[PDB]
Amino acid sequence: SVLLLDVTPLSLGIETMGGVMTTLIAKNTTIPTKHSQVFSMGGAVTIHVLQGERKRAADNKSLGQFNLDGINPAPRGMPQIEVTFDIDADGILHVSAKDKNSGKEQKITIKASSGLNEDEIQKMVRDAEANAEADRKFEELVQTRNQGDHLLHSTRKQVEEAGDKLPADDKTAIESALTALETALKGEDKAAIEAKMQELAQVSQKLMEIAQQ
Repeated sequence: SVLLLDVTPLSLGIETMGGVMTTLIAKNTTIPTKHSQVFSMGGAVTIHVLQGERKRAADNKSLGQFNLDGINPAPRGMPQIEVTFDIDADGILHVSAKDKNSGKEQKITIKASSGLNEDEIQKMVRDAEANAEADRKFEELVQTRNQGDHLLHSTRKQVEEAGDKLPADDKTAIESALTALETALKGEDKAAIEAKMQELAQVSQKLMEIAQQ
């Protein structure tokens, strides 16, 4: 037999740190559907809803945005922002974000008029194909930078919490390694960032022990 199915024409997701589009609902997903993912917080909780197949947020269609105000980082630095995308039978997309630490929640109903039209959808698919390698390289460097940035700031935090408990020779080694990582993060060499991350870890075993205590 033959039939008409209702599926999403393009991936749907949110902007994440570094200007990346992170997908919540894959392209060509059957509706109604419902997907959620928990995110770590990195400053202001802004939920910027995106439609498209590109890895750069700026290259996708903005469907709307909202803030989740007055949120404090969860204990032990655990991921706390639960984002839910729900598409009903009528094809209406609803996006919500909840702070699992306070219970604070905000939601938006996306307007159909915010989405790309048929011709724009075809162009989007073509543009994603034509720039697949560049998009991958972009995302991979952002991912690596976000990892290294997190290690950089986390380690600096542990150094302060350790205080005089951290021996002078360890402190000197860690400080030098932090500077090397910071420098690598400003560059575009992913392997160099990974190397400097590992070198910092290697001089952090006493730091790890103190934090564990």
